[PDB]
Amino acid sequence: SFFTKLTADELWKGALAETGLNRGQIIGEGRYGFLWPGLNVPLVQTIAQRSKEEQEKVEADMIQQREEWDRKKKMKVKRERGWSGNSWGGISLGPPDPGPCGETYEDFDTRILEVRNVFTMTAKEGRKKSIRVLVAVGNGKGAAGFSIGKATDRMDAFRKAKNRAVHHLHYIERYEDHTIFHDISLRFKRTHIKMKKQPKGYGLRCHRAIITICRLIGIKDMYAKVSGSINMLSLTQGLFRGLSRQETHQQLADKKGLHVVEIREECGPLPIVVASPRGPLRKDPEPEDEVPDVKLDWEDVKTAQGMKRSVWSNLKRAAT
Amino acid sequence: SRYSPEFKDPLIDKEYYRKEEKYVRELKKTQLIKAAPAGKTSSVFEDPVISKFTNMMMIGGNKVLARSLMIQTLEAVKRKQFEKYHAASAEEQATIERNPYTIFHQALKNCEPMIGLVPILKGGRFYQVPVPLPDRRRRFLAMKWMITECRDKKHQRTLMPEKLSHKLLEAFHNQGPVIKRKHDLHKMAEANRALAHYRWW
Amino acid sequence: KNRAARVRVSKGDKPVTYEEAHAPHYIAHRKGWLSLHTGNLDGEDHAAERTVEDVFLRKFMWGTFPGCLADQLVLKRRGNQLEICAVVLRQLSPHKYYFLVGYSETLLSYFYKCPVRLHLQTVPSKVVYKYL
Amino acid sequence: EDFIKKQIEEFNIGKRHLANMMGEDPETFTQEDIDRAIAYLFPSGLFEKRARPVMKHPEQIFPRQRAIQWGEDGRPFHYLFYTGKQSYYSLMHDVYGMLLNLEKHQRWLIKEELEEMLVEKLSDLDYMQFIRLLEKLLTSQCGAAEEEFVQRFRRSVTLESKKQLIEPVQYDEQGMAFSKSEGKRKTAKAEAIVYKHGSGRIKVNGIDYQLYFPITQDREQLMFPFHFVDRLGKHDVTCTVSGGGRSAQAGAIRLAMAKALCSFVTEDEVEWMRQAGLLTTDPRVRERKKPGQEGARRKFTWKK
RNA sequence: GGACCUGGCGGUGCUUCAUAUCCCUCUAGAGGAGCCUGUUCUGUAAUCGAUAAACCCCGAUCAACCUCACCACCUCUUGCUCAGCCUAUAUACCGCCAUCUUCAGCAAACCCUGAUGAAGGCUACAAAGUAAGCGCAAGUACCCACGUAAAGACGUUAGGUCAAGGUGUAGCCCAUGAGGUGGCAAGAAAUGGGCUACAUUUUCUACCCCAGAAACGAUAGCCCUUAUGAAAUAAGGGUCGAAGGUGGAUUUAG
Ligand SMILES: C[NH+](C)c1cc(NC(=O)CNC(C)(C)C)c(O)c2c1C[C@H]1C[C@H]3[C@H]([NH+](C)C)C(O)=C(C(N)=O)C(=O)[C@@]3(O)C(O)=C1C2=O
Ligand SMILES: [Mg+2]
Ligand SMILES: [Mg+2]
Ligand SMILES: [Mg+2]
Ligand SMILES: [Mg+2]
Ligand SMILES: [Mg+2]
Ligand SMILES: [Mg+2]
Ligand SMILES: [Mg+2]
Repeated sequence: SFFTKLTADELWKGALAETGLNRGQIIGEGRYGFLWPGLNVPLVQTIAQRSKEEQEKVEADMIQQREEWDRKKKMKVKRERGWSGNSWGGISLGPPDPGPCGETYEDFDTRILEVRNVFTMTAKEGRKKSIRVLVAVGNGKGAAGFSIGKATDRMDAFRKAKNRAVHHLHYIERYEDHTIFHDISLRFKRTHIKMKKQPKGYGLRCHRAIITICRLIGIKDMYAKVSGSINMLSLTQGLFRGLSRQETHQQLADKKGLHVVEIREECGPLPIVVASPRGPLRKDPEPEDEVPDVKLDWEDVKTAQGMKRSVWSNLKRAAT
Repeated sequence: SRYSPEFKDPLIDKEYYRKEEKYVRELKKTQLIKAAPAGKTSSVFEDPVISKFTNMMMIGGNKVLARSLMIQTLEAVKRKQFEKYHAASAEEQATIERNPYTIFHQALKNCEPMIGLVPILKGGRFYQVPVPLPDRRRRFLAMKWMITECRDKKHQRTLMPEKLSHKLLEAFHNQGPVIKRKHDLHKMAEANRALAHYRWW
Repeated sequence: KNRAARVRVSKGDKPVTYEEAHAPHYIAHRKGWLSLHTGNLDGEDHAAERTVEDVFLRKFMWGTFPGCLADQLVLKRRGNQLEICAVVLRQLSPHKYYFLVGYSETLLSYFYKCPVRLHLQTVPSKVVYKYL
Repeated sequence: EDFIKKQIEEFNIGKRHLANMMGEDPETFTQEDIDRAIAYLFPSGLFEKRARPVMKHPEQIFPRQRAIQWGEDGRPFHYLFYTGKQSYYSLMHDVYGMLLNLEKHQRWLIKEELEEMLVEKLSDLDYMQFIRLLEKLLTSQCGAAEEEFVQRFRRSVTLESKKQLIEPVQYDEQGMAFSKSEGKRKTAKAEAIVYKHGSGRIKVNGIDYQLYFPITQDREQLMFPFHFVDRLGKHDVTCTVSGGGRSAQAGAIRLAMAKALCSFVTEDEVEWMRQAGLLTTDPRVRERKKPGQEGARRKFTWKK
C-alpha cells in the first residue's frame, strides 16, 4: 500500500545494514509519456502525448545512459605500487597540507613507510583498532623528517603524520649533492646500519625504505646494509641520527687545522683540494701512526679478500 | 520527603515557651519550621510512650481501632484497680496504686531488658553474643514483647483489652510472660558469658 | 536506550535542524506540533480520518515535490481552509514551482473537498541548527 | 563587529516598526511593552521561556565577544598576555599590590559572576584563591579605595523576612470583630471565621464539632491551637469545608484557625506558635502510581 | 621464548562509604490451603514469538466464530494488487526497546612525554596539558528551589521481535499462495505471579466508626434466571458447608 510505503533513506539504511540512486530522473517523466507543458518540454501552450516509437527510443536512451553510469562506476583506477601491490610502503601521499600561518609546502614529497593495524584493549568495546602510520617528508635538497600518526581512520593518521613531519624536519649534508661524506657505522638500539659513500653512477643500493628516504633527501650513491632487527621505526630514526651527525670536509679541516685533499683513481695522481681551514694553518704534520688501531669489520675484510661466497650479493636489479 | 532540608522540626512545650540559648531562640525564629503531626498535641493528658504504643498496636492504618483498644484497655485496668481498692483493707488501700498511666510506665520499665543478644559469625558457625543495648532499642523491645505476647494466639476468644490489662497487671507486679522472656534473655546471656569478647565495637 | 526521534551523534559532522535535533520529550516543551488540527481535542469525532489525511498529505508532498522540501511540512487546518506551508529549497525553476503549486492546490482541493492553500517559503540551503 | 552593528540597527528599526505595529508611534517603547506586544503577536504555548519568542537588543541576544588582544604588529596590549588569563592574573596582581602597600603603610561573588565580569574561563581553585585573597584584604585594616574595591566585588544578599502575615481584623456583621482564614491539607479546603468572643463555639459546616467530628483525635486536632495559646474557652469559629477525609479536614480546619488566631494574638506569641508549627501548610500529599510498579514507591516481585 | 602496554579479573591490601542495600535492625508479604492466570511436561490432527538478573496476567489496554498465521475436508488459477507468502535468516537489517543506568563518562581537532613502541598526560604554596560536541548537570511537568516524573551519551550482552510494518539474501507459484465449512485452548503432574482466607483489632446487620448479635472459609462444584451474541463468557440468585489451625530452608518490597 501507498500508506505503508517508506522513504529510500530508511530503505537503503535497512538494506545496507551498515550500522550493525534516483538522480537520473527528470521531474515529469512517466512510462505513458503524458508530457505536460510545465514539465519536460517548456511552456507552446498545448497538451499532447508522444508516440510509441518516441517512448521506446527515450526509454532506450535512458537505459543506455544507465549502463554508461554503471561503467563509470566500474572503471579501474590505477594506483602506483609501493614496494609491492596491496602495500603502503612506497605510496606517495600528496604535498603536505598548507599551514594555517600562510605557509605552503609544494616542493615537499611525503612517502609512507609503514602502516600497522594496532590494537589496545578497552573495558567496554574490547579490541579497539587504531591505525599507526609512519611517513617521511622531504625535498631533494637536504631537508627531510619523519613522523608517526596514530588515529582510528587511515586518512586522519596520514594527515597527522605528514604535518607532524614537516614540523619535525632535519637537514642532511651531502658531499656533491649525490652522496654522503664518508662511511657511517651506527647502531640504533638493535638496528646496525652500515653505510658507505659511493662514487657517481653507483645508484641507490640500499634497503627499500632507505631508497625512499634518500630519494626524498637527495642522496643518490650510497651502499647501506642493515642488520640486527629490521624494525622500520628504528631504521628511519637511526638513519636520520647518522645522517644528521655526519662530519663534513670543512668541519674536518677546521678541526684538524689541515688541508683536506682528494685523490681519485679516475683522475690520477693529481691532488684536488676540497676543504681548506678558514683560520691558521697547522705546521707540524699529521702524526703517521704506523699500523693504526682502528676497529675493522669482518664482512668488509671478507669481501676484500674474496671469501664472501654469496648467491645474493651482486645481483642484477632494476634502477636504484 | 516533601520537605526541603532547611525545614526543621517543630517542638511543643509550654515550659520551654515560657521565660545561654538566646542565640538559639534567634536562629529558631529565623529558620523554617515544618508542620506538626496529627499524633502529637500540646495537651498534657498525653504520653509520648502511650502514643507510640498506639502507633505500634496500629494495623493497616486503623488509628481509630488502635485507640479504641487502648481505650478499653486501661479503662479495664482502672476498673480492676478500683475493685482491689474497694475490696481491700486499710493498709492494703494505702499501698495499692490505681493510676493506669503510672502502672503502664512501671510495667514497661520492669519489662525492658538491660543486655541483648546479637548474632556474630566467627568462622563458619553463628555465635549469639551479649551486647549493650541502647535505651531506644530496649524500650522498643519491651513494647514489642508486650504486643507479641498479647497477639500470641493462645488467648482463644479473649478480647484485646482483657489480654493487655491482664498482662499489664502481671508486668506491674513483676510476673507474667514478658518478665519471663526478659529473664530468659538474661538466662541465655548467662549461658554465653564468655563470648562477649567477640564484639569489635 | 530510547531511540524514538533522536538523531545520534556520529563524530561532529552531521547537519541537522531544530526539528529532528530535538527529541520527543521536548514535544511542546521546546518543539511544538507540525500539524494543527482540532481533532485530537477532547470533544471531537473525526480525528482518525484527520490523521490518515495528515499522513497522506505528508507523503504526497514528499513525493510530488521531489528533493526540494528542506524539512517537514506545516499542516494547518482551520475551518475548511487546509493550509500546507512549505520550506522548499531554491534549486529548481520558478515556473516549475508555480506549476506544482497549482497542481497540488487543485488536486488536494478535489481530493479533500475543501479550500487547500499552498504557502511556500524558499530557502537557499538546508538550515543547520547544530552539527552532530 | 559589523554583525553587531547592523543587528543593532535592525533591532532599532524593528522596534520602531513594532511600536507602530501595535499602537505606539510615540518614540518611547519600553522593553516590557515589547515583550507584551510580541507575546500577543506570536502566542507562545511553549513551556520553555527561552523557546518563547524574544525581542531584545543584540547586546543581550548575542554573547560577549572578546576584543582582539593584539594589533597589526603582534605586540599584545596587556603585559600579562602570555599567561592566557590576563584579567584574572592582573586582578591577582593588583590585590596583592594593594595588600603589600597596605602592610607597608601599617555575599561574595560567585565563580560564574566573576567569569562574566572577566570574560575568561576560570577554575574553582583559582576562584577560591581569589576569594581567600580578598578575605585577607578585608581582615587587614584597609582604606577607602580598598573598601570600594571589596564592595564592587561583593553583591547583595536579598534577605527574606519571616514574620507571619497578619490578616486584618474586619469589624463587620452586626457589631462583632472577626477574621476569615483558609487552610488546605490533602485535597481538603477549609475556610473558617473566628469572632473574638463567644467563649468557644465551633460551627463546622453548620453543625457542631462533636457532630461533624465523632473522633477524639479530630477533636484534639481542633483543640491544639487554643490549648497552645491558652485561649481555650474564649472565641468562636464557623467553618465550611469541602473534600478530603476526617483527618485531612481536621488538619485544614486547624490550619485555618491558626492562621486566623495569628490575627487575634500578639506578635511574640504568633512567632512562638509558628515555631510550634501551626502556620505552615503540610505539603505531604498523595504520590502517583507509576507504570511497571504496584503503587507510588512499592515495586513488584523478584528483580534480584 | 624473554620483557612490557592496555583491559578484565583476584575466596586482592589499605582507607572511606552504602542505609531500603551491605550486616545487626523496622513493617508487611511469598514459599504452607483453595481459586484465577502464564509457563514446563504429557496429550491432541492441531500456531508462532519471550524463556538468569534483562521469561513466566510476557506480544494480549486480552482467542465461542471472527481474531487465526494451526489442523481436517473441499474448491480458485493472472489470484483485492503491474500478484503474494505470518516461507527461513533478530548471526544482513531498519524500526522500537531491555541491561549496566539506583553510572559519569564518551570525545572530533591539536600539543607534549616515552632514544618518535604498544601507550600515557596527575600535584592551586601546581611537574603538560588545551578543548568544539554528546551526556550528567542545568532548564522543564506535577503542588514549592523538596520530592516524584521525564532524561541518562559511547558502548556491553551477534540481548528481543523478518509475526507491527518495511525490508536484503535464498525459495514457491499447482503453492509454501487464495477462499469456504468444521474442530484445536484436556490434565497422572510441577512451577512463577496475583486474589481470598486460616477469624476476636474477627463475622453479620444499621450506621458509615459511642449499638445489637455471633463466637470461621470458595470470586470453587451443581441448578435457575439475566446481559451480550447468530450460536454461553460475564452477572445475580439458589444450592453446597471443601481443604484449611498464619506456613521449614530460602526470599520479596518499602
Ligand atoms: C549457538 N550459538 C553459537 C548462537 C548462534 C546464533 N546464530 C547462528 O550462528 C545461526 N546462523 C544462521 C542460522 C546459519 C544464519 C545465534 O543467533 C545465537 C547463538 C547463541 C544463542 C544463545 C541464546 C540463549 N537462549 C536463547 C537460550 C542464551 O541463554 C543467551 C544468554 N546470554 O542468555 C544468549 O546469548 C542467546 O539468547 C542468544 O542471543 C543466542 C544467539 O543469538
Ligand atoms: Mg598484487
Ligand atoms: Mg528467537
Ligand atoms: Mg501459511
Ligand atoms: Mg529500559
Ligand atoms: Mg524513569
Ligand atoms: Mg537532567
Ligand atoms: Mg546471543
